[PDB]
Amino acid sequence: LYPIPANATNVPISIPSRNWAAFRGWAFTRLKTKETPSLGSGYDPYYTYS
Amino acid sequence: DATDPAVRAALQSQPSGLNSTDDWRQVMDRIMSLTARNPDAFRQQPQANRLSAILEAVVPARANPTHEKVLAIVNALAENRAIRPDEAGLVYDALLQRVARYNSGNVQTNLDRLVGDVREAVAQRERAQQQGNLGSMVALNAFLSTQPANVPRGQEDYTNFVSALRLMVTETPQSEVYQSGPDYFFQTSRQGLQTVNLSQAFKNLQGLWGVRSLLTPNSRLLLLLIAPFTDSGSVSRDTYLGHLLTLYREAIGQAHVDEHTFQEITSVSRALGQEDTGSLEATLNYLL
Amino acid sequence: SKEIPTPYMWSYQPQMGLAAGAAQDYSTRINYMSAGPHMISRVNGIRAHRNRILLEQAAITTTPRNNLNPRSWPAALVYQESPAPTTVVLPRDAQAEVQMTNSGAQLAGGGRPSFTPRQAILTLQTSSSEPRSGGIGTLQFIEEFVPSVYFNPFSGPPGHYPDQFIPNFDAVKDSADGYD
Amino acid sequence: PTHDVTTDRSQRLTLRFIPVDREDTAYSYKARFTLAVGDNRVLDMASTYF
Amino acid sequence: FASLAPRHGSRPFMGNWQDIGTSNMSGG
Repeated sequence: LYPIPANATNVPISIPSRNWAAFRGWAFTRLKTKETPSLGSGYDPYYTYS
Repeated sequence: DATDPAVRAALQSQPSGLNSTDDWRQVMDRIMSLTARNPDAFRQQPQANRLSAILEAVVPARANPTHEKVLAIVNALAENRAIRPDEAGLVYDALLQRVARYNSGNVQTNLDRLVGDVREAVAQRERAQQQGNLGSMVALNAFLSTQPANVPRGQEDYTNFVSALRLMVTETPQSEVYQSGPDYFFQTSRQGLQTVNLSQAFKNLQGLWGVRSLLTPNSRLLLLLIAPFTDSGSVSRDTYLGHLLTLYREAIGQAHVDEHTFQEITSVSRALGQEDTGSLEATLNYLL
Repeated sequence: SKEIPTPYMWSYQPQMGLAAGAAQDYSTRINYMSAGPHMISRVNGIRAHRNRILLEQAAITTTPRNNLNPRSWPAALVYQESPAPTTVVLPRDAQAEVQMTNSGAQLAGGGRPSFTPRQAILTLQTSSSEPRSGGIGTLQFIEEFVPSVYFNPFSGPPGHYPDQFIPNFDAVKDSADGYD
Repeated sequence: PTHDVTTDRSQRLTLRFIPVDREDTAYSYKARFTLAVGDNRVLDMASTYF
Repeated sequence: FASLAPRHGSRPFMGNWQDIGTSNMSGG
């Protein structure tokens, strides 16, 4: 999940360096930070959305 | 001569032309017109250039060798890695200051003895690099003092293995042995990979010399490096270490002819017309 | 880790044509922290069977060289384009058209003339004037720079380590580069 | 020892790190930082603090 | 690594070999 600021247009991401062995492809969709909770947290106090 | 600290000191202190002090005979051959190529090139100079060379010839000017004697010493300290190349101007003024405080007829003779001493010491180090033996023989024989000279079984395989072990460090000038804590090691080259662990390998091969899934992969790395320095009669045929040393000699010889086969197949796959991605993968799967 | 290490996989730089620097193959590692001795021993035999392939692939394919990742590959060791010579069939006879035109004939359009049986053929060298040296391409980065299986890592005295794994290291400076 | 211990290049001792994104609950707050370690620098995390 | 060590006299002031790791726990 890469954060996009408000009214932001250009989103650069950068994997540092990596063996890409048995790589299959990409698939991407923009989400919302309000609608998406934390990545691996047991609880999200900043998540006022249901 | 490019690595000679007094030839390099002549290229940094002596003039690049023909003065009448360092090159008195070569300029008297030109003043007196007895030169083979262009004898009359001295008559065609103005009196400011022609009479000023005659005066420096019939009564030559003295000079200081002290800046040339010290610069031959500094450029040998910077070559045998005794100082850094950044410290080459720091220790040059430090040595010129010392031979100025303590200048004597003894010291200028002693600098003349020491610029012949550093010509030898630069050449002695560069011979010792291309031989590549003195740092390794004193540390492999120091290793073999620790290992016992009498294994219970297969002493004939053991004393020819450790004699072939002395053959790697002798017939490869880049290879070295050393110590780092308890164990000793063996790099096949300076700043290269394939570092075997001698104290771990000989505590693994001990108990396998007469046996006729159980080898640590650095012992097998040792049996790969020792393989071109081992004859068929140096070890046995039925012994499991001797059976592998013949098997690793065939693996080196097959990888030496799969190297030449690779350079043939990929050369005739470009001209015939193939995918350059798949020409390089189907060749290895044919060779591996 | 020392007996069966993880291979240093090389990073390419397509601009300079050299290898950037090798880091270990952390991204293709296999997770046996939930396995037992019936399967940890089987995965460690696959880590070691892979390292035997990479030493076998480097003995076949990698050019034997002293300095690992050199900074200027020689012209004899770089794959170079050697095409066939270009055969040019020259269209017109030059001195046979300056005699038709001086005689009063207007030539227009275009053997190839009906007034000249002569035909000139020119053969030209297609390849470069000088052989290229300095940087290898993508396909020669694949052949060389097989991932380095570095057994018993960093066991030597300093200066005898692979510093050319590091992406900051100049070989002809023997120092790591900085921001200026 | 002279060389090979301390650099002779322009390198800072202490860095200052502005929070990238701060979020507040009524009972807690969250501070995201970029702990950027430059080239040829080691950082013992005992020397780090808020 | 004697160029990184301080020189007490002309010998490098090295540490011990086995003093590299920690081993302390809550009573063990």
